[PDB]
Order: sequence, then C-alpha cells, then structure tokens
Amino acid sequence: SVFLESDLVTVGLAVDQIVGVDQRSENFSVVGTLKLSWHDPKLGFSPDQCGCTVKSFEDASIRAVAGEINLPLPSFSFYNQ
Amino acid sequence: SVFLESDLVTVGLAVDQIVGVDQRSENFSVVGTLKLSWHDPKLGFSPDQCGCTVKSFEDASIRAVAGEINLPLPSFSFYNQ
Amino acid sequence: TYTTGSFQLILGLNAPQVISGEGEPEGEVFASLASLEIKPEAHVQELEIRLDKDTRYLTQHTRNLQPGDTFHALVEPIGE
Repeated sequence: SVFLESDLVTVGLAVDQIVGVDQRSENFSVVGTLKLSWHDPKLGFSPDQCGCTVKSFEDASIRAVAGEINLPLPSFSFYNQ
Repeated sequence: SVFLESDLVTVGLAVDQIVGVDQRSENFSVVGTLKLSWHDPKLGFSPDQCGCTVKSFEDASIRAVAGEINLPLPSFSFYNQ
Repeated sequence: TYTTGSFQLILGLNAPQVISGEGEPEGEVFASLASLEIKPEAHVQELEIRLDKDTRYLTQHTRNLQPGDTFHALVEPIGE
C-alpha cells in the first residue's frame, strides 16, 4: 500500500416507532437506534498501564471525544434534523 | 493605495421551504442556506507549520471565532429574527 | 495473536545498570543494524491529481519508512 487508505466504517440503523407526522409543516418524528464500528491502530493501548481490556467514554458526542483525545474520529449528523 | 480600503465580501442565499405563516402575530418561518466569502491576507498561514492546506472551524459563530483568533471578521445577524 | 507498536531497545556490554532500564549511552558503540547489509522489494502507486483555481496546493502523507529505504517520485502533466 503506497500512500494511504481511507478507514472503513460499518453502520446500522433500526426504527422502533413512528411517533408523529406533521402534514402542514411537512415533518415527522421517529424513535430508533444507531450503531457504528471501525478499526484504528492509533487508538490502541497497552493493558498494563490500566489493567483493563475495555476503555469507555459515556454521555459524550463523537466530536467531544475527538477534541478531548486529539485524534480524528468519524463524526456524523442528521441532514434534515 | 495611500488610503486604507474596505474588504469585499460575496454573499448568497437560497430558500428551500416556507414552513409556516402566522397571520395574527404577523410572522413567517423559512428554511434555507447562507454562504459568505472574503479575502484577508492576515488570515493566511504557511503549510509547513501544520502539514495541511485547509484550516477549519466548526460549530461556532463568526463572533466566537473572531474573539478566539483576535482578528476582525464580518459578523452578521438577521434583522427581524 | 501477535502485537504491533513502537519500542525502545537499550543494549549494554559489561554494564550491569542496563537491567534497571535506565542506562544512559556511554563508551564506544559495539552493535549495529543488521538490515543495512541487505535490501527488499518494491511498491509503486500512480495517482491523478487536479489543481483547481481554489485548490492550487495539495499534500499527501506517506507510510513509515524503515532505515535504509529509498523514496522516489515524479510528476508529468496530462497536457499543456
């Protein structure tokens, strides 16, 4: 591999319930779940410095975590939110 | 030029959808896109100090960026917001 | 599985302080890289790039190079 390759991301989405449709303002609301997964060696760590196999971040967006750890992460958004 | 000059700004706006009109309170709501462009040599930088060709700021208003970088920028507002 | 990463290696000769892991360099060298006696295979990639009016500057990052390796590059315009 001379030069570089883009990081591959797996995505999935599920719809649980349609909770409303607005026919005059032309919008609808939905409840569901989103999941992302990717592989990046720059995020790897050595267990002996923490004694753990899983490192976790909670109640934060991808942009916030990327800013805190100073590494590029695949942030996303809803286009018509 | 002996005298100082004003910086030239290019502006554009598009309307996507009219989403509501209130006939008693006399107001309306709209969804669209806005774009600005200008040229300022004081914002220029040298690529060899960052290894990048584009420097970006996200999720911030023009006033916040101007306050952070300590340079005057063309802030704007909606008159009848 | 195997593992990947960077490492720091400290070698000593008749220097018992090395096993503490804090040996500072001293004396005259005694060991050298073995690969500097040989050479490996080649990797080639070709890409097409365009410089627009507002995109006249472009940069690309390369993978890590091991000691002793060589790098070559060339650019040829499509037309005039």
